[PDB]
Amino acid sequence: RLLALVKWANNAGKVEKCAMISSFLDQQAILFVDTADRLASLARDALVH
Amino acid sequence: RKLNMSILINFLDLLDILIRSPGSIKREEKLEDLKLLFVHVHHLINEYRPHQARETLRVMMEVQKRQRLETAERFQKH
Repeated sequence: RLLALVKWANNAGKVEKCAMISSFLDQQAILFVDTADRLASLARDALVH
Repeated sequence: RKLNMSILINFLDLLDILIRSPGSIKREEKLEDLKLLFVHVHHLINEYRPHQARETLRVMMEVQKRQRLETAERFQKH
């Protein structure tokens, strides 16, 4: 187990890059839907008033 | 006529300002800006209704005179 840990210790870069790339898309994903939701919310309520 | 192009151009500018800058704050001001524009069109359009309302009033005064004359002439004929 220690040998596997110390072998992966130098192989911690690509996994971090993949994780941050996935998070960026995920973080971005909340943003596009939120903008869409705001547009949807405005049509439903702002237009009526 | 001017407002229509501006909302449309902004819609098109909001489409690609997401790619030009996703993390920028200005996107939500553009939505708000869009919301402000939406507040304006309805506000400006509502200007016409009071004038429109006044026009409805004139026919009522006008139609009765068109009706009263007929009754008097009909009565005279009878």
